Amino acid sequence: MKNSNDRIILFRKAGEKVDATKMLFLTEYGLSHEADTDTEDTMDGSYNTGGSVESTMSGTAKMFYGDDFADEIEDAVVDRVLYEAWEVESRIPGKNGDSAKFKAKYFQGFHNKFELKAEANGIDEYEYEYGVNGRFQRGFATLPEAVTKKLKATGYRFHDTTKEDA
Amino acid sequence: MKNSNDRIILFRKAGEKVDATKMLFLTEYGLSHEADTDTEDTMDGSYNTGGSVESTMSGTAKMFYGDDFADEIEDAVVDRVLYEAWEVESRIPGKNGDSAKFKAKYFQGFHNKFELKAEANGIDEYEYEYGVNGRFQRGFATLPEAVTKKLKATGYRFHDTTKEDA
Amino acid sequence: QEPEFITDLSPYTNAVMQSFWVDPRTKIIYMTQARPGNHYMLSRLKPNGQFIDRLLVKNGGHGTHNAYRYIGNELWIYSAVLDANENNKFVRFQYRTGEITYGNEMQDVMPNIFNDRYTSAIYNPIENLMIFRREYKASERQLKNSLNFVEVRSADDIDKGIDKVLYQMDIPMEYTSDTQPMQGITYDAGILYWYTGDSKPANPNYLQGFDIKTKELLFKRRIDIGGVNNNFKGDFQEAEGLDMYYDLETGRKALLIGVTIGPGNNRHHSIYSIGQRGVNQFLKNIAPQVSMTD
Amino acid sequence: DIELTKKDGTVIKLSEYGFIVNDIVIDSMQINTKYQDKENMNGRILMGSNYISRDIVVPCFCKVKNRSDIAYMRDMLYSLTTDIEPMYLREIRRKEELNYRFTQPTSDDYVKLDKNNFPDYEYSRHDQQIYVNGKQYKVIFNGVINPKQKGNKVSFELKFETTELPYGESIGTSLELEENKKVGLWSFDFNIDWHAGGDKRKYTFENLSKGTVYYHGSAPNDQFNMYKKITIILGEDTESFVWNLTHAEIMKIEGIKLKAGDRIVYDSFRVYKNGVEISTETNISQPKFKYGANKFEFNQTVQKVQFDLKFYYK
Amino acid sequence: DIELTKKDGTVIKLSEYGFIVNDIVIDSMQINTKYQDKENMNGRILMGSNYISRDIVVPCFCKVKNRSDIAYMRDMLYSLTTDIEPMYLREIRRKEELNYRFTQPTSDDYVKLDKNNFPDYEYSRHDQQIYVNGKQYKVIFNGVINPKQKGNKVSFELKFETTELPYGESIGTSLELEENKKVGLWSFDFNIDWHAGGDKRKYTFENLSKGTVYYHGSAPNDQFNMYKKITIILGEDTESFVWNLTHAEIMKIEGIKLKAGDRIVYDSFRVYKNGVEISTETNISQPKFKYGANKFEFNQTVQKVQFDLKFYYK
Amino acid sequence: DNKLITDLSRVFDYRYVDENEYNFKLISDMLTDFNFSLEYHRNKEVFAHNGEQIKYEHLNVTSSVSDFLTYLNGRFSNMVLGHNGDGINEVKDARVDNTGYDHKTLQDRLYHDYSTLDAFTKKVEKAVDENYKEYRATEYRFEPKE
Amino acid sequence: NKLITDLSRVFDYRYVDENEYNFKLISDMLTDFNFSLEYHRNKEVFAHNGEQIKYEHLNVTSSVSDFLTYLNGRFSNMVLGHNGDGINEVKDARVDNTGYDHKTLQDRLYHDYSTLDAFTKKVEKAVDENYKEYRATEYRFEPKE
Amino acid sequence: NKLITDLSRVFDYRYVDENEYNFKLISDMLTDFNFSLEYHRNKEVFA
Ligand SMILES: [Fe+3]
Repeated sequence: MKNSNDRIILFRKAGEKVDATKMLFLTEYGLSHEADTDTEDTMDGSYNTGGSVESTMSGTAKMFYGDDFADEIEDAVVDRVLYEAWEVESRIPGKNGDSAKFKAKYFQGFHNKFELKAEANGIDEYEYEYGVNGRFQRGFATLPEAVTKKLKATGYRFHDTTKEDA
Repeated sequence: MKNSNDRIILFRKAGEKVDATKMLFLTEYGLSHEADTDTEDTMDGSYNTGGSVESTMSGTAKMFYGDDFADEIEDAVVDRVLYEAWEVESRIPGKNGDSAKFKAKYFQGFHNKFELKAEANGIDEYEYEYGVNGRFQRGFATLPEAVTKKLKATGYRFHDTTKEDA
Repeated sequence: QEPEFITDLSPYTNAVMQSFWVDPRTKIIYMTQARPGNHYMLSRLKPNGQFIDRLLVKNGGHGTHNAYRYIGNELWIYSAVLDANENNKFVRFQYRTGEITYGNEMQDVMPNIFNDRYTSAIYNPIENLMIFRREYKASERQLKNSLNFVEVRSADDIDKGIDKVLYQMDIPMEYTSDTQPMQGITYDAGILYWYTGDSKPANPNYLQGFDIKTKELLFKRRIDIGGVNNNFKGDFQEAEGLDMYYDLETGRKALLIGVTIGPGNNRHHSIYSIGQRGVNQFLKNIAPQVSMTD
Repeated sequence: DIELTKKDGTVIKLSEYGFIVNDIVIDSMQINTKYQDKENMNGRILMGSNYISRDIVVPCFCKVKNRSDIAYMRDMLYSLTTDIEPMYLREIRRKEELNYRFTQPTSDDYVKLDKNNFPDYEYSRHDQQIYVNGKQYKVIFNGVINPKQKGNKVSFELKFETTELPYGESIGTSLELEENKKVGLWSFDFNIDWHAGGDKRKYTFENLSKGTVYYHGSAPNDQFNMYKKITIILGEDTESFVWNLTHAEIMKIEGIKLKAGDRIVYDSFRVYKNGVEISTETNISQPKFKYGANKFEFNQTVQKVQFDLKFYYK
Repeated sequence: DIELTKKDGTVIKLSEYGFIVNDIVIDSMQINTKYQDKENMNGRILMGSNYISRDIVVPCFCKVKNRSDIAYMRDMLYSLTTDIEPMYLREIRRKEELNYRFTQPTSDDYVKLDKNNFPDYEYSRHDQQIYVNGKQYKVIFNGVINPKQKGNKVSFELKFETTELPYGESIGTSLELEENKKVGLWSFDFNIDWHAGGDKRKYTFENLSKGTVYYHGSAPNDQFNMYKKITIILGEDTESFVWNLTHAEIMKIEGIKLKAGDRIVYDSFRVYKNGVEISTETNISQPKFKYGANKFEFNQTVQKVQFDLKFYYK
Repeated sequence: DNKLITDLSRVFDYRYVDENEYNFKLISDMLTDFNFSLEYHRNKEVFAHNGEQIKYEHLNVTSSVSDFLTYLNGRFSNMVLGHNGDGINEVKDARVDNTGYDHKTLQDRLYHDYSTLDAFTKKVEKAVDENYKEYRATEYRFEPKE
Repeated sequence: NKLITDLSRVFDYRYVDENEYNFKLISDMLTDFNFSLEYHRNKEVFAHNGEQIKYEHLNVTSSVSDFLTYLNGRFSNMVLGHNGDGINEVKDARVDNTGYDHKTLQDRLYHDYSTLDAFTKKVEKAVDENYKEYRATEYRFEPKE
Repeated sequence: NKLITDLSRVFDYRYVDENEYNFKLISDMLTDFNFSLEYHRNKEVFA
């Protein structure tokens, strides 16, 4: 009962004191939390001791002229820059003394993969896989004004005919 | 919001002092920047130290009679010739004191694979995978006149009937 | 500006002039030095340098700087002293020749609120402010990347007990490090002057006068008042405490700076000044230099 | 995960010097046995068995900002660690696998970065590491190689080794236990009662023929190299002076005449009759504290006994 | 990544000779211990512990234009490196992992190629490599095999080894530190103040009973094989001459009468009374500089002391 | 242009000194070029901003200058005027004084302008006189009573 | 975030890293300033306040905000400003602001502006004289005396 | 500007002194550029 469009992605470069940057025009998306069971089994029983996680998140996108962000992602992959990213779900606001904040999943890592593709007379898309350093942290997060105004994204409001407006 | 047709590929052989050579009739295209996380995890924490990249770029093409370039690519593959190549995106020109230059991604390497295929009454296409030595460099690049005139590529302008013209 | 000589101080005790302060309404110099051990001397002298008397604070710490307040012709000295090797106490007292130590003769000021860390003070009478330097512990320093922080507060608030921590500011390490230790502070006109020095020639000692309101850096000059350029008596010059000399009349503020020169077991304490068109002149012309004869 | 080293004249810790460590692993003590096999008997006699050496291993790597600096950093490591000079190693652990905490991506509450390019998860004062235990180890270095993985990351494999005695020397004497002056140096690994001045903390008795001692150390302090040091005001004049002890041997001092107020400093295998001019001919026997109750029995009610020692562990 | 070698009579560097190298890895010094185990005591005495050897390893490969030439190149390598002749090795690093820079594919700004078929990323003067540190190593070679991977690429695995003393001998004396004449040979690994003529640079004092010295070398210059060399104009006549020193032993010269203006050259374990005819019977004791402050104390205010030495590192 | 040499040598030599030298020269050229560009944008550069980059706020009416010029041209091309007489419109136009605030009469406008200018210049002269008096006092201060 | 003009006096890795970070920061700060100026010059909305920019007519200096407000006030007055009896308005405006009826409006305006200009020039001469006297008393150098 | 492009070629404190002086000039210059820019942007008159 939840459309994906609602979920939103925010990125930021760690050692940069600026507001996050939304990721536009991502078609697919995925978030895998694997586990490796450090289990030791007696000869007369069984036990699990620990777990080494291998979390990560995958995404696609479509490379529109306006933003140069994909270039930043690429520079990261090739330069091994640490980025902090969080998906902040819209339409799930805070409960107690929190209204502008929104549910989220905050995590940082390095972009372990990036790869584009393009065909004739076709939009040029790409796919990035991003690691996750350790465990992630959840917490209600607020969005930056920029992301808020983008979220609206109204399209071609009513104009007029015979030269009043383009 | 970007048609791939816009992007353009330029090639050149390193120890050759000539202008670049466009790659015509490439259908698909791809550019993968993998990474290998040289990470060392403590027993009470975790850390990433470095990253060994395995960048590369893949492409297809269609082997038209006119150009012998594919032969050069093949000679490179089998003879291990160093080749410098850059994708120079059209319709994204320079900003400050730069108008003929165009955005780009310049990288050097050896063609680690090349493979054609052909079927009955079918055009004979091929696929090449090209390595990338280390990190690539971005920077606004100018095109050579040859590529510029090719870019136009107008088709069968208006001729006339009854023997005026072929 | 370039500093200008005023005088040399003649304390009858061989040690460094850890700080100094002259009084406007009396024309008398109280200079603090740190003796072997935690105890410390403060010598009261004439403007020319002549020795009037001295006091020895036992277990009084280094005594890097002390605040001198006038409350209706009553001279209070705010100081940093510890007793019985317990902890640092910020304490008021009155001048008295001879010896003193923390007890019945000295009364603390709001101990419960800032006797958790090393603390010292200065006084600016024009604004009636008591600037508290307050050091950090090692553990807090590990995260703060700094040794000390300065608080502004009002002397009337301190008197009637109310606490106010307006205009608090940390100091980065580079301005208080081992090669650039503190060695002196003074507030004036929303500007904190911080004068540091390495007790070493060619390690340029200087001041780093900045702003307390907006937490920035206003200016940073060089200082070579030891004498002739890169040739000072002995083998080392050391910067020492600051003073902002006001005047009850002709409110022309000048900045006095202490320097300590000479070899190992013989010291020369000099006072230079950056003046305000006549302040230094009047300061030196209060009384003449001592000569063997008339 | 810092591997503190107290050398003769200084204190060092690696992570202060840009040297992260992966872990520390401490072997047990190599038990050298001394068996003898009887010729035709299905069993071999134990002549002896004895602890020898506690080989430590510590792999530490380091990152820097540029490739050249590697060299400098490596040299620092060698100049900082590889010391035949018997050093005192202290281990450090963390209390938690710390993560980055929640923040706010509103052009504010940005993240910090260490001097090395890493994310500072240590936000508060109470984040950083701790001396996990109040003990040390007398330690010397053995050979290292330095494989350079990519970039500015290079690994090292320190192989430390015990120097004199394969034991976990407890830092601080037993009198700092008596007088609660020095703070730190007392970890819960040692099951120590809080009742300072109560039993099993006190090593300062008065006017007693016999008394009780709780040696908190699991390993036994029979070896003289340990800093077992006694001093007694004898209380009563005598010509001979015997004192017995359990988990140890009997001790006599015969053939020399003493006096009451005279004091004996009884160091390991050594006897200062009055602090100097050692009179140690009489019954060369050294006392041995094993663990827990070590009851002593004098013979003429010494007016004072007190003795500091060091706790050793296995 | 060039592995410079200064031999007795020449200077060589591999990459000049078409010999790239993959890396250089320098082991630490093999600490030979000398323990003695007491028979029934849980602990073993340290008789001694001592540095021995600093084994270097350097794998270097080479490409050529044709398969035959391999042979020549290999022989050159052997004839160039495998020298029992104690050589002085100097390590080299780069400051950056250099890439090819941006260019223009307009039949211009083409790329360069080295004498070997490789891409010259070193466009500017400030690209090529550097003597990463102002020290050397007294070094000898050990056995190599030469696996030939395909084509004209062949690898080699040099295994070098320290010759006399397992230390990082600093090139240049301490007087070149005094007189800033020779340039180079002073890297930031040595924490050296710029205040030339100031303290902790000067080893040339005048008219002093006692003075101060900062030995910048982490390793101690107690070994005589090091080039510690003192020379003193004695200043004042005497019959005996004592001078003390810290981190070392006392030194006397008794039984021979001297004069003021006469000078002593005090070499390691050796005494030229007046430059020749060594009078070294008096108190054979050699001085030892450990690190940092090495305070000396003469007894009659020598009119001159000055001493050059070499800094050694671990 | 060419970037600075971020990474220096790890040994004091002519190469290290030359590196710092070359970096400083490049910094001097960069700073000079930026200052020149700034002065050129500030004084000589024509068609720097395209109007819309400018603010215009008055009576709590914020808007861009390039939009307000269009608004004024519109209002002017829609303005209607009648031949009221032989100068009525002319005087009605003159009734303002350089800041709007239409006066009811040209005479009132002139009186207000003259009064503003008199008050301004007279306040200026008063400031001059008190400053001169202060300076003379501070210079020739001979007040032995204090 | 800012430079380190307090360099280490021992020539170690600290010093070299300080110098390297210093140059890196200089390059970063400079390219940031260049991009900031370019953004200002090209795309920054409301880069300048309207009071700033100068509109120079003949022998006349004024801003653009003031001039635009003046144009708007002109329009407003010409439109919704009551009018009439212009001849009487002019013949009454002929009088000056002290109680003297001039002969003509232009002569009145001329007299008023000349009075103001003379007063201002007298004030200016007094100011210049006072300043010159202050300079000659302060920076006095007269080796005649 | 006013920078020392002829540094001491000798391992002495004059080198670091002139380096620190150069950096002080650079810091002051960048700061006054930023201040002048801000002034021109939103404080200057007749910019
Ligand atoms: Fe502008």
